[PDB]
Amino acid sequence: DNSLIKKELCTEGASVEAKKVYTYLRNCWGRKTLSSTMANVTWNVNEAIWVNRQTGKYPAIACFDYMNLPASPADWIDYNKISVVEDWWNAGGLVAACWHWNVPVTENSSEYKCMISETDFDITKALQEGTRENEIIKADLEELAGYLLLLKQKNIPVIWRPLHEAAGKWFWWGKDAASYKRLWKLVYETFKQKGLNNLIWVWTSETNDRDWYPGDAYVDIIGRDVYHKTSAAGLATDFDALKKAFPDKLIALSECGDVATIDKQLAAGAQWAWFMTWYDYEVTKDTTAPVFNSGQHEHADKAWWNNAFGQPGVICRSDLPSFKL
Ligand SMILES: [Ca+2]
Ligand SMILES: [Cl-]
Repeated sequence: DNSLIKKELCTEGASVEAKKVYTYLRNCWGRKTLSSTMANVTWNVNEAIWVNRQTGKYPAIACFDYMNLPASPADWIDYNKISVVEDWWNAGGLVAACWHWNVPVTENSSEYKCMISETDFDITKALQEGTRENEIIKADLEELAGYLLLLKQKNIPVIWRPLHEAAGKWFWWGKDAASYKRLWKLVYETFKQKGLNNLIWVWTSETNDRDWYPGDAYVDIIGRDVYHKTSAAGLATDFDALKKAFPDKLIALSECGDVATIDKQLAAGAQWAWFMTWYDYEVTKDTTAPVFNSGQHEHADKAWWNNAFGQPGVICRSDLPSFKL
């Protein structure tokens, strides 16, 4: 059943909690699919709260985004304030994080973006020791490693998914496979130097992009991000292709929106390790606003989520075992 999936994380001496989380996911492979929601933008669990108000159940995994490194610390975003992550973990939920790596729109700008169409930041220069771009990404990694170390010191592991969708060539890190792989290894080695042993590394594949794969030494789980795909058969075809490319690794639907209901996906063979719905900015940015209660959602509405939780294979937060002690 799951004998092909690797038993060990790529990180030597990974934390007890990271190993427990990974081992649980490995045990679920082919049998269960975890539910997950994205934060509203970055640093909250507003979509998890929204899902509970629609269904009575919470998602198993809450994901956060370190996108706003340039502004942190600020009145409105401070990644040193880890209570929102701590509180989720202590309520028994799993913690995930991604990272829209925002860089100056142009040299000396005060605007920060991540799409190639919105920044001229050049990864090839960022990898050359001593350049302006290199100093920028080193300082970002130092700041980010410090924020992640706050979670490590609280014994909170993170299902960590940086540098995603590289081969789509729409983010500044998607210029070319060779420089992309060098950047992934720099992030990994920088974090290793900082002592971050609480991370499970998720590499997001666009399918048929093996030239972009950073390597077994730097990756634990494969992710796929899919929007606007309502053929469950097509979703299963993607799932199968990823399983074939990476037969030793769990495969997750790490982002989705406007996709076939989970019952159809599962019946077609798309047996993802988890699915994470993207956020609807206007609906969940304010949990006190009337729109919070309506049930409509750009990515997965009330009916979609009640369908998902109606399926035997789908895990909610209260289904999870304990990952602490
Ligand atoms: Ca900062
Ligand atoms: Cl629950």
